[PDB]
Amino acid sequence: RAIDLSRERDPNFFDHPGIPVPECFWFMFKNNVRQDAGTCYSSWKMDMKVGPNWVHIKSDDNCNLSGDFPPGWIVLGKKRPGF
Amino acid sequence: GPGLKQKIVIKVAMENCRSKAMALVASTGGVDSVALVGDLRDKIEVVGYGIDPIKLISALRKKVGDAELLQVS
Amino acid sequence: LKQKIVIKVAMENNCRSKAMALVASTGGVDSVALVGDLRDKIEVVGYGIDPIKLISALRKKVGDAELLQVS
Repeated sequence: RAIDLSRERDPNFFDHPGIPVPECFWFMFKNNVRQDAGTCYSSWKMDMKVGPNWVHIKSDDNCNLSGDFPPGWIVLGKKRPGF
Repeated sequence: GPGLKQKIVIKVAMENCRSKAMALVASTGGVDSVALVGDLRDKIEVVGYGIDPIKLISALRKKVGDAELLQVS
Repeated sequence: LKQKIVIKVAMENNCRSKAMALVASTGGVDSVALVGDLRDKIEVVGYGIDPIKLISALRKKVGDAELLQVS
């Protein structure tokens, strides 16, 4: 059951052509079980619904994500292949 | 996202309703692009300028089916 | 077999929104995006999309339309 982002399938994403290509993939888990996944920018921020809560999630230059996640939940990031 | 454009992600209850939701979002003023994304292909990601996400939620609920805002960036 | 179709349309935000909604409403479409420096092209990605029917529909409802790409 443990989280292993090296074995996670890529998210189902779309690189919108009118904005820069986001550098990161994020993965959301509840009790270490994948709930969803997507793309996000490095060195940036987003508001995301994580279980019951709105959570402000910051990303660093290496796609590490930080936020105050509700009990049982986490969102983790990694760099995309070309980035 | 960085720059002038907004990205929002909305989950819509879609079971006909899929095309209806996409068409509604795509018809909205200020929209540059719309995509169905997510592990269950049940989330619509919208990019553009001058889009009010809360009005979009209300419009989807009135015209299509339940809708929930999941991300703003 | 995932497809990408790029269509140039005569937009004479009225015609743009109308074009976008039409394409987005089409069977098999996963994404639509308005592109080009004149914002007169639409990129459509999906599965099982009939580009001939899509062009016919845009010509009937929006304006002249031309296939630039099918892949």
